[PDB]
Amino acid sequence: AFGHHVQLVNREGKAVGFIEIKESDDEGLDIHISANSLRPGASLGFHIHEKGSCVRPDFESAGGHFNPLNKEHGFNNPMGHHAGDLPNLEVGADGKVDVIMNAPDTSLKKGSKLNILDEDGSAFIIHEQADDYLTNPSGNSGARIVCGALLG
Amino acid sequence: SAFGHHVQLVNREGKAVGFIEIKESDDEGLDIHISANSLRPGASLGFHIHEKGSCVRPDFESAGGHFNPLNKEHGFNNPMGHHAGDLPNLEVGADGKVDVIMNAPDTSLKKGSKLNILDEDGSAFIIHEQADDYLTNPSGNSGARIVCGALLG
Ligand SMILES: [Cu+2]
Ligand SMILES: [Cu+2]
Ligand SMILES: [Zn+2]
Ligand SMILES: [Zn+2]
Ligand SMILES: [Zn+2]
Ligand SMILES: [Zn+2]
Ligand SMILES: [Zn+2]
Repeated sequence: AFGHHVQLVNREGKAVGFIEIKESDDEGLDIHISANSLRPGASLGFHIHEKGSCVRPDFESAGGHFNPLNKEHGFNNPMGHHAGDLPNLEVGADGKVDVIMNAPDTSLKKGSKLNILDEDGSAFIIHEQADDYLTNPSGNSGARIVCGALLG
Repeated sequence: SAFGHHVQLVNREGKAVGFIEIKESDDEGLDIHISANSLRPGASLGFHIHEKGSCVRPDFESAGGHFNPLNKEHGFNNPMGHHAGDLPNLEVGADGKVDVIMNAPDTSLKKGSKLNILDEDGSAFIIHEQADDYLTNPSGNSGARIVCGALLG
């Protein structure tokens, strides 16, 4: 079943949706994201960062793409992808996105290195532009515009 | 994504009130992502896959009976149960919204399967006015059909 509810907040700390997580059949994790107040018809970058902490306005604070296996950024990068790299989100006419994505290289299991549940927590971030699955460290996805901290 | 087979949900008045999408579960059966609105805040609402992909307003009787390939009685708590199409109640927010993923372990999209909901007829997902008591034939005393979406084909 889905759980570990995470609330999503924008630059101004307004609630703009939520995330929940399922230990996947199969395998790794499934991420249910349901958001609003986003740039309509946009394609928007989206990653798991290494610090469960969401400080306005900019969310630097932190990280850090979740990168326990110390690779570079991007699906299409031969040296790359960060365990926390996820596909771009597609926004409805709406301004809303409501999907389940699989993060195959993540975990909640204790003693797991891919464990995104840990002392520090992890944070889910939606970026301002679309990700190019290639450029370090960011895929040129731009500013951090939405954040959600996972602890527990 | 791997969720697909998008199904638009409509109420008795013909208002668009969200959607369903479906995933072939590994494992097993299907996972149903339901994201609906304009429902009774804080209610538990009956929720079933019906046998025919037909959602004729306002009553939705054109969807025909709960999907029951194995010929059982209704209800998770009926020892003579349950229908393949029986799903847990939807638990609505103060929002009037439900946005959840539930497993339907006695379904399939495979042409070869007895449990196929993507059959010649198709199927309909139906939300009811009241809770399913998980016991009473033939629909758990769920009452009227209030939201319908058809999976054709
Ligand atoms: Cu990022
Ligand atoms: Cu029903
Ligand atoms: Zn990255
Ligand atoms: Zn039934
Ligand atoms: Zn959803
Ligand atoms: Zn069953
Ligand atoms: Zn049918």
